[PDB]
Amino acid sequence: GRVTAPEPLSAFHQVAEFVSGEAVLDDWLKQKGLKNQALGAARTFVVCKKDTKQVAGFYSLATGSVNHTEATGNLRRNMPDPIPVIILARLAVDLSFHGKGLGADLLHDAVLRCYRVAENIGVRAIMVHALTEEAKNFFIHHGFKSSQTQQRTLFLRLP
Amino acid sequence: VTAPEPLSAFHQVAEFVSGEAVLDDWLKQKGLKNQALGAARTFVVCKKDTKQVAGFYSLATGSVNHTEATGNLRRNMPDPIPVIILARLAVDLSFHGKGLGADLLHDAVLRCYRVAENIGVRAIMVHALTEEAKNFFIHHGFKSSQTQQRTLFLRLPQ
Amino acid sequence: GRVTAPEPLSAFHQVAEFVSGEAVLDDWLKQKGLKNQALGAARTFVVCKKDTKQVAGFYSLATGSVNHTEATGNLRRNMPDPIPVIILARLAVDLSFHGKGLGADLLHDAVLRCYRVAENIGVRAIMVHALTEEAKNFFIHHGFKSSQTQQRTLFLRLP
Amino acid sequence: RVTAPEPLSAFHQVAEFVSGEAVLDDWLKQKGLKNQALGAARTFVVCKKDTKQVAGFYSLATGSVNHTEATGNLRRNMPDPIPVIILARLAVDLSFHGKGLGADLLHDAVLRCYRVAENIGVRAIMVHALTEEAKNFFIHHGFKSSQTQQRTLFLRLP
RNA sequence: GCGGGAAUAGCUCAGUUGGUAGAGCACGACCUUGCCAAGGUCGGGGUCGCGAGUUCGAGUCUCGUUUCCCGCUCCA
RNA sequence: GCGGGAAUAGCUCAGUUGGUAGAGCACGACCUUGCCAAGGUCGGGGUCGCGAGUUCGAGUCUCGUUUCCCGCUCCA
RNA sequence: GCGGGAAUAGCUCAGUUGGUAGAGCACGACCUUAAGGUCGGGGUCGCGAGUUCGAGUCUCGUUUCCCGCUCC
RNA sequence: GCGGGAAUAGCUCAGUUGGUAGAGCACGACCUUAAGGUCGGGGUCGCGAGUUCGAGUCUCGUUUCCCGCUCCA
Ligand SMILES: [Ca+2]
Ligand SMILES: [Ca+2]
Ligand SMILES: [Ca+2]
Ligand SMILES: [Ca+2]
Ligand SMILES: [Ca+2]
Ligand SMILES: [Ca+2]
Ligand SMILES: [Ca+2]
Ligand SMILES: [Ca+2]
Ligand SMILES: [Ca+2]
Ligand SMILES: [Ca+2]
Ligand SMILES: [Ca+2]
Ligand SMILES: [Ca+2]
Ligand SMILES: [Ca+2]
Ligand SMILES: [Ca+2]
Ligand SMILES: [Ca+2]
Ligand SMILES: [Ca+2]
Ligand SMILES: [Ca+2]
Ligand SMILES: [Ca+2]
Ligand SMILES: [Ca+2]
Ligand SMILES: [Ca+2]
Ligand SMILES: [Ca+2]
Ligand SMILES: [Ca+2]
Ligand SMILES: [Ca+2]
Ligand SMILES: [Ca+2]
Ligand SMILES: [Ca+2]
Ligand SMILES: [Ca+2]
Ligand SMILES: [Ca+2]
Ligand SMILES: [Ca+2]
Ligand SMILES: [Ca+2]
Ligand SMILES: [Ca+2]
Ligand SMILES: [Ca+2]
Ligand SMILES: [Ca+2]
Ligand SMILES: [Ca+2]
Ligand SMILES: [Ca+2]
Ligand SMILES: [Ca+2]
Ligand SMILES: [Ca+2]
Ligand SMILES: [Ca+2]
Ligand SMILES: [Ca+2]
Ligand SMILES: [Ca+2]
Ligand SMILES: [Ca+2]
Ligand SMILES: [Ca+2]
Repeated sequence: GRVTAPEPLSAFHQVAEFVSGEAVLDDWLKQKGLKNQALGAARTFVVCKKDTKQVAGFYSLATGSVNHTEATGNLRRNMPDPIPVIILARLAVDLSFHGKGLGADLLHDAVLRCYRVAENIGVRAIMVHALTEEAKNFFIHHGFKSSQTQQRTLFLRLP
Repeated sequence: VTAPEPLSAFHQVAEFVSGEAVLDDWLKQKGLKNQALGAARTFVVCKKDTKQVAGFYSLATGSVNHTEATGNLRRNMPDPIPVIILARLAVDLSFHGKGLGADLLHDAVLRCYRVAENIGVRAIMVHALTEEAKNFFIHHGFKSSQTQQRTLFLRLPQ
Repeated sequence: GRVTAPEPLSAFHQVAEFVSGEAVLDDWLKQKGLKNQALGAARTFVVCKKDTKQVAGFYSLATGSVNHTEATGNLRRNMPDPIPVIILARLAVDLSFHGKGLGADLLHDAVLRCYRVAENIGVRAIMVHALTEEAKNFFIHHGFKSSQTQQRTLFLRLP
Repeated sequence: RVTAPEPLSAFHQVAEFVSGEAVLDDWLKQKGLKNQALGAARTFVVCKKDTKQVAGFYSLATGSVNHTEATGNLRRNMPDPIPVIILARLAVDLSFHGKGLGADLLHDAVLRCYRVAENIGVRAIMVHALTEEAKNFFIHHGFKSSQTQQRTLFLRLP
């Protein structure tokens, strides 16, 4: 049983029953996702359970900057300071749907959206802070490369 | 002039002059290189039926801390605040007064609205290079920071 | 099973019952071992089943020389031509005793004997002709190093 | 009169050695000790009664000779090549000629070769005679010249 | 932009010297009793990134070009 | 003997323009629900062979010295 | 491994159809003008067995050395 | 989210014990040297409802904007 294609979070999605195992991700979804969509703090995208409005996973994007000091030499080569980036702020899949490949589908939609964004505005890389080791390996397998200074911070270059 | 289009190796930037040399040399030296590195997106309007650039603006993702941000900008916001930086905006002196600067800024602001549908963006932010530049941006809605007086913001009505 | 320490082949040792899996080696023992010991073509040393004359393993030594062309530059540095060597001509273990580590013990006795001999007469290295590739790996594992020309010819320099 | 044979070392004084054959003497002085270290030869010297001045020496090294240069006596029922010990060097300082020192050196060498042939296959001792005096000397002590190379002689070991 | 390093088999690499193409893993087949695991062998796959040059001879030396990596430079 | 190269963690190795040390394997602990083989993580681990010298500052440059390697030379 | 030869005086060798072991050299001595010659001594025929009236000699076995070929 | 403020003429604002809607700037004509002066025009008091004899004013609901704090490992 798969799920729908990603769609912007709205006031109609039921997020109350969402649990990812990571308290920060779940609490963020339930408390601030929609409010931020209104506030311009982030853009959230959800996939729902087949033919429901119950969210099975989500990712959130926001513009960002990384200082040269906290960036790897590869990233900062011939770049302004700070370096322009897009922050993959949140990426979480309900535990009930782990293994069905929802995280990989979400990350794929996110990367595509970041490409489309980069056509219009300067973006050196996508940046994520992995919350767990499972998360780090997830991102490393899908092309991301950990930092040298902060080893749980990963980047993916776009061009 | 032409309608806005991405910078490419084909645009004539060698004779571009805006009165701020930093902007002109930025165009000529880094516009395209940054286009390649993903440090900025530059858009130019040209002298009709030429590849001669008459004006441009550059966009880049960014963030501003709550301390350098106005309270309207940081209201109920994470830290830092996600923004799009109007990194560069210049018009050749040959085209001053025709209202081209406002057209450039407008195209840029629209592009940021379209972007804000896909990614979190609280405001457009610019570092005004002169007092004229600061006044221009204030005339088009921007509001100076309280801390840094040449940093101005323009909020995006979602 | 358990065997005595190595001793010269003689007319008292039962070599008719030797089987090692290698037909050349077994036929060599049975046909030429004792006569060559008499003729000085080789010196053979055997280990027997403690309290038997049944040969469980043997090695045969004989002087030799190798030309600069088949010698590695390490071997030939500042050396006459040919190079003086001692030839590990034969080394085989009876099938009843494989796995008991007897081949390595024999090789150890042989190397010791060559050291004692090099005390009296110039010897640059021990040289052996590996009969199998497994044998080559055995000798490489115990310190031997293949030549550049023939990889089944291996040397061991003496201290 | 001299000491009993002993291995060459950095302590033996060989600069004053003269045997009449310059090749042998220069070999002693230039290569004896280095070859002792390299495993190219094992050298043994007899000294001048409580000195480190060498009066004579012989050098041994393993070797093999092909059947073509072997006498039929040497190759009878033998592999090819034939394993031998090479008496590479044997020389007496002229100051001790006639005293029978060469025979004593050869005898010590032959004994050492017996003791070696106990441990490793050795068909014969082989020497390359440099002069006719030398060839006849080796022939007098039992050696037998080759059929092909007339300056190469063999001595079989019982 | 300046400097340095890299590019050799599907992957990871070795190749000091200017002198016949390499190893481990992967793949096809075979060997060990008929399958076969471990060990071994055979085979496919390389204009040694590409191109030009010196030499009797180039992975090796020379030059041009492509790409990647690492340090520094830098646009608030 | 002439020439070239090397020595950096228990092992195999990187280390840039002279600006205060790193990787893989190995080791101790943890994850794998626990334990266990594989995999992943965290962590500890160096007079950069030795000595001297230059320098504000040495893994880096100079010299000496110990050891090893590669090419050539060479004693039928 | 196959094949062939040798063993007799200190040395080199002879010893036909089986009948006490021969010649030169060498060695000791002598003759005279170191040489040549003469004189003198030494075997038991590698070993063992057998045939024979009788064996250096023939039969068989064996020891040692040598030569050609074979060969890992 | 907690707290505070704003909305009345084109603009800046007043209209406190609740009574046809007020001043300045600005706008049109005119006086004179385009500033000053004179004259003239413009609302329906953010919206809706309620109390009141009567609501710009009081009560409640609501719309938009603004300020301070809070905040997203
Ligand atoms: Ca659930
Ligand atoms: Ca112009
Ligand atoms: Ca058996
Ligand atoms: Ca002298
Ligand atoms: Ca470069
Ligand atoms: Ca590759
Ligand atoms: Ca390489
Ligand atoms: Ca080569
Ligand atoms: Ca078969
Ligand atoms: Ca192949
Ligand atoms: Ca090809
Ligand atoms: Ca090429
Ligand atoms: Ca390639
Ligand atoms: Ca190619
Ligand atoms: Ca040519
Ligand atoms: Ca080549
Ligand atoms: Ca190049
Ligand atoms: Ca080491
Ligand atoms: Ca190194
Ligand atoms: Ca340092
Ligand atoms: Ca020092
Ligand atoms: Ca450094
Ligand atoms: Ca040095
Ligand atoms: Ca015979
Ligand atoms: Ca006799
Ligand atoms: Ca005789
Ligand atoms: Ca005869
Ligand atoms: Ca006479
Ligand atoms: Ca007589
Ligand atoms: Ca007798
Ligand atoms: Ca008779
Ligand atoms: Ca409020
Ligand atoms: Ca109004
Ligand atoms: Ca107003
Ligand atoms: Ca007011
Ligand atoms: Ca009223
Ligand atoms: Ca006016
Ligand atoms: Ca007035
Ligand atoms: Ca109204
Ligand atoms: Ca009423
Ligand atoms: Ca109210």
